[PDB]
Amino acid sequence: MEFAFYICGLIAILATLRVITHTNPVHALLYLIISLLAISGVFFSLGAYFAGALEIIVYAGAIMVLFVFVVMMLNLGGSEIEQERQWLKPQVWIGPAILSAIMLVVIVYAILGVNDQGIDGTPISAKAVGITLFGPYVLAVELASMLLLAGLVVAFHVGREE
Amino acid sequence: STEVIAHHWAFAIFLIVAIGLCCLMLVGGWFLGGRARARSKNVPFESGIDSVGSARLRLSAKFYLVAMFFVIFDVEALYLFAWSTSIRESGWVGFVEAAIFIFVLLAGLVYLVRIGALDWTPARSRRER
Amino acid sequence: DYTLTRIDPNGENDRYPLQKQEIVTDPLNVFMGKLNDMVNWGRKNSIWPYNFGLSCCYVEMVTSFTAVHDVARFGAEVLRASPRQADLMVVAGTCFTKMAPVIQRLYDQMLEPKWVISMGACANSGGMYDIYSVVQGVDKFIPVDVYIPGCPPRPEAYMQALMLLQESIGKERRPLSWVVGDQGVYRANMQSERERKRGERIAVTNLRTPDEI
Amino acid sequence: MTLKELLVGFGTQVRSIWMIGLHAFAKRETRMYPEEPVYLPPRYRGRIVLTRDPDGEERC
Amino acid sequence: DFEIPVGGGVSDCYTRVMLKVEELRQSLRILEQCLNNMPEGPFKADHPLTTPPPKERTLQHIETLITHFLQVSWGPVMPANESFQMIEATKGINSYYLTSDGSTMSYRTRIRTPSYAHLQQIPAAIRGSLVSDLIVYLGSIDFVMSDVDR
Amino acid sequence: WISPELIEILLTILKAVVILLVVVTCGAFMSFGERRLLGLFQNRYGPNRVGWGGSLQLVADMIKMFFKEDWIPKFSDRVIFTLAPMIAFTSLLLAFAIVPVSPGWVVADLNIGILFFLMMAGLAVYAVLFAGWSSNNKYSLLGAMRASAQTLSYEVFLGLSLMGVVAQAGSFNMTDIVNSQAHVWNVIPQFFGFITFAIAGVAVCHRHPFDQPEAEQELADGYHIEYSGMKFGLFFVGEYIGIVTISALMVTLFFGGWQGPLLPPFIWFALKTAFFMMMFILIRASLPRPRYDQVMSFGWKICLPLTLINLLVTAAVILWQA
Ligand SMILES: CCCCCCCCCCCCCCCCCC(=O)OC[C@H](COP(=O)(O)OCCN)OC(=O)CCCCCCCCCCCCCCCCC
Ligand SMILES: CCCCCCCCCCC1=C(C)C(=O)C(OC)=C(OC)C1=O
Ligand SMILES: CCCCCCCCCCCCCCCCCCCC
Ligand SMILES: CCCCCCCCCCCCCCCCCCCC
Ligand code: SF4
Repeated sequence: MEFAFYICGLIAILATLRVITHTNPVHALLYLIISLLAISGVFFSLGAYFAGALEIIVYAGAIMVLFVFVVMMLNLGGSEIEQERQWLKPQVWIGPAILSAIMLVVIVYAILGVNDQGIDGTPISAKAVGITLFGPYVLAVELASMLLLAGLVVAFHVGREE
Repeated sequence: STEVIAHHWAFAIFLIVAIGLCCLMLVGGWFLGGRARARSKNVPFESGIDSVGSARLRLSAKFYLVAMFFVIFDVEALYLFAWSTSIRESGWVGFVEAAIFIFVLLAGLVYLVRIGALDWTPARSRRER
Repeated sequence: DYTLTRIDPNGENDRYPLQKQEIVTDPLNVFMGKLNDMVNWGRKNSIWPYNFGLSCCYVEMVTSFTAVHDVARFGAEVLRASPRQADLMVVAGTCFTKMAPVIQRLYDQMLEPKWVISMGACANSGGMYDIYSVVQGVDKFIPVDVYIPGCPPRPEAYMQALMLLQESIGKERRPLSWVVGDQGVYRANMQSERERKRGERIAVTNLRTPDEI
Repeated sequence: MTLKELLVGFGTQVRSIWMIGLHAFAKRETRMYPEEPVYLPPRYRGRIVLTRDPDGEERC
Repeated sequence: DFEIPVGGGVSDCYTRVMLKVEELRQSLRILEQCLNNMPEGPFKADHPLTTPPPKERTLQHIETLITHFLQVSWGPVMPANESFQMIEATKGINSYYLTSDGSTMSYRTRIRTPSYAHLQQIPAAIRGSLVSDLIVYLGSIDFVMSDVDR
Repeated sequence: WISPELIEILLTILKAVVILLVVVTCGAFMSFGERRLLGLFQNRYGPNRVGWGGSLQLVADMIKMFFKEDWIPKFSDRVIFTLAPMIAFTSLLLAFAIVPVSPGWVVADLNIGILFFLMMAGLAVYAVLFAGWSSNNKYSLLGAMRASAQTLSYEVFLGLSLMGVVAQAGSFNMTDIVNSQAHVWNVIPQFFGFITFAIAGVAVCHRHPFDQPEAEQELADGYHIEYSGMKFGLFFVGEYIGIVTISALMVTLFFGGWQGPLLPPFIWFALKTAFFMMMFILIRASLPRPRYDQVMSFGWKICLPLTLINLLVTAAVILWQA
C-alpha cells in the first residue's frame, strides 16, 4: 500500500513539473491527465475510493473541454510552440523559483512540526460520504448547487459570440 | 484475509497481461511486413489532391458553450452519485433535499434551453420550411 | 518463371511507374517456405478493396458488393474509404487525364502490400473513349495485376478477377520482414487464361438461338 | 421536441428493428458464384467467337 | 394512363425522394399497362434509312444486303438539317440537339443534361448549412458525373 | 509454494487470465460474427468460404493485419499516434474487468464498480480525441470534434441512467446489483434507465447510429484514416471489446446477469450477452444515423431530465416501501 501511494505521488510530482514547463499544449494536457490519474491512485491508496473515483470521473470531462478549447485556438503548428518558447527565459523562471522553494520549505517545516499516528488506510465507502453529505451537511449541498448555477450563468453571459 | 490479496493479484495480472498483449501485437504489427516507398506516401489524405494550407489550423467548435455547461452538469451528476448510494439511510428529509437539488437542476436546464443556449445550429440548418 | 520488381521513387527515374522489373527464378527453408505459404494464404483470403470509383464499372463493382452476389463470402467486402487501410485498388472506371494525378496520388497513399485490378475497357486500354481527355489505359503509369474486359464487366466477372488475384497472390514471394531479407517483390509468371481456356473454348459447337429466353 | 413526436419516433425505431429481424428470418437471395453456374440468356453479349457453317468450314 | 406527382412548393431532400418513389410506382403502372397491351407488329420501321435493316432480309435479299453494307460501313446518309429531342430522363430532362451536314457523321452533337444544372445549383442551396446537410443534399439530388461532364 | 492460500491466489489469477483471453477472443470472433450477422440481416451469407462456415476468416484477417505494414506518418505526432490505439484497446477492457460473469468468477470485486466503468468511459474518449488530433489530418480533426460533441451529449446522463439501479441495489458493487434482482429483473422497474443507458452505451463505443467520429458517408472514415496495420486492428478490436463490455454490463445491470431458473448461470449470462451483441448488430443494420447536433439536443433536453425524473421516482418508491 506504501508502494502504490509513493509511486503515484512521484508520478504526480513529475507529471505536474512536466506540465508547468512545457510548450506543447496537447502534451501538457496529456501529462495533466497522467498527474490526475496519479492523484486518484494516491486517493485510492488512502482508502478514499470515492475521491479517486470522482477525480477520474469528473476531471476526464474537465480536461476534455480543455482539449476542445486547445484545438479551438492554440493549435497552429510550430508557431504557437515558438511563441510560447520566447515567453520562457532562464531569468523569467528563475525569478519565482526561489520564492516557490522558500514557500515549500516553510510549509514543510510547518508539516513536520505536527504529531503523527499514521494513516491506517481503512476504506471509506461512498455510502458514508453520501450519508454525511445529505445528513449533517445540507446547506453545503444546496448552496453548492446555487454556486454551480451561478458559474453556469456567468459562463453563458461571457461565452456568447454575439 | 486471503480473498482480498488474491483479488488484488488477479486485478494486477489482468492489467499487466492486457498492457503487455497490446504492446506485443503493436510490436508484431510494426516488425512484420515489408515497407512501401512512394513520392506522396507521407502526405495527409485529402481525397487525392493536395491540401490548402494544413490541418493545424484553429477550428471554431460551436459547442464550446455546451462544453462549459457539461462540466457543471457533470458535477451535479457527481452530487447525485453520492446521494443515490445512500437513499434508504438518508430518509424522507434527504429525499426533500435531493428534490430541491434536482428542481434547481431542471430550473437551470430550462433556463439554458429557453434563452437560446444549447442551440448552436445555423439558421440554414434549422430545418425550417 | 518469376518476375522481380524493386521500386525506388527517389532514384533517377522520371517516368512512372517508378520501379524496375527483371525476369528471375523462384528463390524458394524447411520452415520459411511454410510460413511464406501461410502469410500468402492469409493475404489472399483477406483482401480489402479501396472505396475508389471513377465511372459505371464502379457501379457494377458495388452491385457485386450487395446481397445478390455476396463477394463477402470471399472476405472482400470491407471497403475501406482510406488508402492506408486498403489492400486492393480496383480502378473501376475511365482513367481521365484530369484524374490521373489523383489516381497516382491515391496509389502512392496505399501501403504494402498493394494490388491493382483494372476493371473495364476504359481502365484496360481506354476502351471506346479514344478521345483527347482520356488516358489510354491506367497501366500507362501504374502496374496492374489483373485486367477485366467488359463494359461494364458483370459482377461475377469481378469476382472471377478477384479469384484470379487470389491465385496470383497465393504463389508470389514478398519480404516477410522489412529488417531481414530481400525487399524485392517476386510475382509469378502464370499461364494466361486465354491459352488455359482455349481447349474448352474452341470445342464449343452449338449455342441456344437468340429468339429463345 | 413534442412528446408525441418522441413517442412516434420510438415506435418507428422499434418497427424498423422488428422488420430487419423479420428480414433475418427470411430467405437468402444470393446466387452462389462460382459454385453454381451463372444463368445467362441465349442472346447475352459476352465473349466473341468466329463460327462455322454446317458443312464445317469457317463462315467468315 | 399514369400520374405526375408534384410537391407542395418546397423542394426538400425528403420531398424529392418521395416524389421519386411515386414516380417508381407510376412506372410500375406503365409497365403493367404495357404488359397487358403490347401490339403484334414489326420491331423496325419500313423506311429505307432504318439502320440496320432487318437481318433475315439482309441475309437473303440483295437490296437489303446493299443497304446493310452501306449503312454499317460508311454510315447512313442523313440529309443536312437540325434536329432536337427533349425527353424526361431518370434524373431530369435529357436533350439531344443534332446538326447534320448531309454526311454520314454528326456535324454537331449537343447533349443537355439535368445533373449539370443541379450541380450548378448546389452552392446556392447549401450555403450556410452544415456538411451533413450537404451529404444528404448530394445523396438526394440523383446525379451521376458522366451526366454532368459528358 | 505448497499452501492453500497460494494455490487459491494462483487459481484466481488463472481465472482472471482466462476471462481476459476469452473476452479478447470473443471480440475478434465478434468482428467475424458482425460480418456474418450483417449477412443474415441483409438476406445474404457473409464469409463462409475460409474454412468451414468462414471460421478461418478471422485468422486470415489477423495474419493480413500483422503482415500489413504498420506506419507512423512524418506529419503526425508519433507518441500520441501510437498511444491512442492502446487506450482504445485497453480502456473498455479495464471496464470489463469488473463484470461478474458467474458466482465466484470475477476479476475485481470493487466497491466502486459502475464508478470504475464511468472512469473507463471518460478515459476511452481520449483515445478517439488523441487519434483525431495526432494524425494531423482535416477529416480526423473534424471527427475528433464530432466525438467531443458526442461525449458532451452522452456523458451528462450516462451515470444518471444507472443511478436508479444503484439506488435500488443500495450499493455500487455489481455483486450486490445482481443479487438485488433475485425476485425481478431491473429492466422492469428501471425501464427509462434501461433505454437511457442503452443510448449512452451505444454512444460509448461510437457504434451506429452514433458513429459520428468515423462516419464514412460524412468524413470518409473519419478520425482513423491515417491508421493502418495493427493500429487500425487495435481500434477495431477495442471497439468490439467495448461492445462486449457494454453488453455484459447491461446484462448485469438490467437483466440480472447470471441469474436464471434452470440453465447454469454462465449459460444464461452468455445467452443474454450474445442477445445484446446481436442487438448491437441489429441496431447498426436497422436505423439511420442522426445529425450530431440533433444527438446533442436529444441527449440534453430529453435524456437528462428523463434520468433525473427517473431517479426522483425511484427514490420515492424506495422510501415508500422502506
Ligand atoms: C447493450 C447495449 C445495447 C442495447 C441495444 C438495444 C438498444 C439500443 C438503443 C439505441 C438508441 C439509439 C438512439 C438514437 C437517438 C437519435 C435522436 C435524434 O437525434 O433524433 C433526431 C430526430 C430529428 O431531430 P428533431 O429534434 O426532430 O429536429 C430538430 C431540428 N430543428 O428526432 C427524432 O428522430 C425523434 C425521435 C427520437 C427517438 C430517439 C430514440 C428512441 C429510443 C431508442 C430506440 C429504441 C431502442 C430499443 C428500446 C427497446 C425496444 C424493445
Ligand atoms: C486483428 C483483427 C482484425 C479485425 C478486422 C475486422 C474488420 C471489420 C469487420 C466488421 C465490419 C465493420 C466494422 C464495418 O465497418 C463494415 O463496413 C460497413 C463492414 O461491412 C463491410 C464490416 O463487416
Ligand atoms: C512585464 C512584467 C513582468 C512581471 C514579472 C514579475 C515577476 C516577479 C518575480 C518575483 C521573485 C521574488 C523572489 C524573492 C525576492 C525576495 C523575497 C520577497 C521580497 C522581500
Ligand atoms: C458471448 C458470451 C461472452 C462472454 C464473455 C465473458 C466470458 C468470461 C469467461 C468465463 C469462463 C468461465 C465460465 C464459468 C465457469 C463455471 C461454470 C461452469 C458451468 C457453466
Ligand atoms: S468500360 Fe464501359 S462501363 Fe466501364 S467505365 Fe468505361 S464506359 Fe463505363
